[PDB]
Amino acid sequence: IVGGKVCPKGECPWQVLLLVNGAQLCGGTLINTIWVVSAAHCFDKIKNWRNLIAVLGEHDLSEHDGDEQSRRVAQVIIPSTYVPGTTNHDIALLRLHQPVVLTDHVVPLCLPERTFSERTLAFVRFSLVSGWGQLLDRGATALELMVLNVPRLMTQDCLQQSRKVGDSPNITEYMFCAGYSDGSKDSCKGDSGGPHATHYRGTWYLTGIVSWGQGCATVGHFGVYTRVSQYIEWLQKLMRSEPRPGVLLRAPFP
Amino acid sequence: TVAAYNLTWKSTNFKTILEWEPKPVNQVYTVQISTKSGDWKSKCFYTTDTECDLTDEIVKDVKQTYLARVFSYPAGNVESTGSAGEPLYENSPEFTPYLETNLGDERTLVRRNNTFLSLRDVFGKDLIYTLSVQAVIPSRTVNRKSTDS
Amino acid sequence: QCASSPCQNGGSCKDQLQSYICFCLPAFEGRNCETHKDDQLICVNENGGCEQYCSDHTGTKRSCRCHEGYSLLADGVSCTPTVEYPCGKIPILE
Ligand SMILES: N=C(N)c1ccc2nc(-c3cc([C@@H](CC(=O)O)C(=O)O)cc(-c4cc(CNC(N)=O)ccc4O)c3O)[nH]c2c1
Repeated sequence: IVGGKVCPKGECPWQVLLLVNGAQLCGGTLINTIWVVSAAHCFDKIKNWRNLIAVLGEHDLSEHDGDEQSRRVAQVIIPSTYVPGTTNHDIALLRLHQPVVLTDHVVPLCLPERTFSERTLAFVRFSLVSGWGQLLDRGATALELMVLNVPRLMTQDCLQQSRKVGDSPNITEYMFCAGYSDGSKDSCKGDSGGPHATHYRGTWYLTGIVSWGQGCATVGHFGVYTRVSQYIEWLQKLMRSEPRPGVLLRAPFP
Repeated sequence: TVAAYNLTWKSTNFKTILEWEPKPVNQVYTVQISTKSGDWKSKCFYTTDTECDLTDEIVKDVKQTYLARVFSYPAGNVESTGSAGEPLYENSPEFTPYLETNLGDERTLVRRNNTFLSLRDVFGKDLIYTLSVQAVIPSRTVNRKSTDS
Repeated sequence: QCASSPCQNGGSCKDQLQSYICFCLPAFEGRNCETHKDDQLICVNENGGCEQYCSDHTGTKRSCRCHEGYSLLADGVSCTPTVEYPCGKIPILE
């Protein structure tokens, strides 16, 4: 998070941290005791599918206090439409091995109803993104959890304000842009998978997933997030189906 | 659907209306207004009119700078969205009521605890007059003088 | 302009340079105080006034709903949690 602040311990209770063999992988969001939503591109190079863990209650990655809870990721389900290496359909639903205990430091983020998301949350201007990823484009990842309030943009305006290229993907209808284009604030690598949470009348909902961008805080660019509204159905469905016998699972999307 | 164009702000004593083009052929419009960092509030839901009264909103904080946009939907499928699954729209110019509304003791459309305020209760010492009379707000860049009587 | 009593629903007109200004009553807006604020109780309009979910219905008022872990209240718009750690609530700020 470039330009953020330190998220007070316990204020980002839905923040998950994923690790592969002890090493920081991505961020993720907790939607209920055994389900986490992250970003499909984070598992493009996981050939140790069991050495993947998720941590909740985490805040400071240097000290261990009485709050962290860790679980192995039993399964990782990605849309059948996601192509490894690309940024479209960048969503992953992770089934933990055992549930977590909700405590004052571990609470899930509400997965909003699609209509409510498209029609009401989408016009809430600022939402929060968080993580322990780089603090400058190729700077150091953080140790304490960082949170940043970014404004959302409708794609016409994103396209209208971005400096035409790099070998970018397009901003499809499965993504959205949020951020600043004056290179001051943005999410960065190491933040991928974490949440874009919107506050509406007292509750917080998951509206996006940190996905991609041109560098981090590059001038003339904004950060791109997976638009979660387009996957609710899909998620809910998967969360009510039988476990099926795979670690990586590619579920039919839509 | 075609996007609206020539979005203009017509405003006098804070009565603020936005107008645009075109006159819609089998499509409707909805308008949204915000402050730079405020959430967007929708108005004139699915109308065929090419104007929208945004007074109620802008007189909440006449010193904010508002931005508005107009969405266009085919009628019937007022859930029409384009390739990036969002409805077609176009933005207006910014408008800072306190500095761009036109002037004409007068009441303004600005209200405080249910009543209306007056040209002076809104512009205090930024309002001077001329003699026939003209009202002038020298602390302006545009529309600094009113008309005459 | 005003001679032609253009301001409806009790508005007052003010003539201008050909134009007029209509001062409406708290419940109406529009150039001619014609729109009624009280009739746009739809979900696209400030979430229907619901705290969480809204459903619009044909010929009948819209119904507000709540997320799993919350229950709708007497007012018909607000939700309260029926659990310990309802989703999206921050316990240390509760
Ligand atoms: N500006 C923003 N808002 C962002 C936000 C998140 C983000 N994540 C990234 C990531 C970029 C990469 C680059 C390398 C770079 O340093 O820029 C790549 O594509 O190889 C890799 C990312 C990956 C990639 C993988 C495995 N996937 C893969 N294709 O190799 C796992 C975890 C990551 O953080 C990433 O999140 N970039 C950004 C930019």
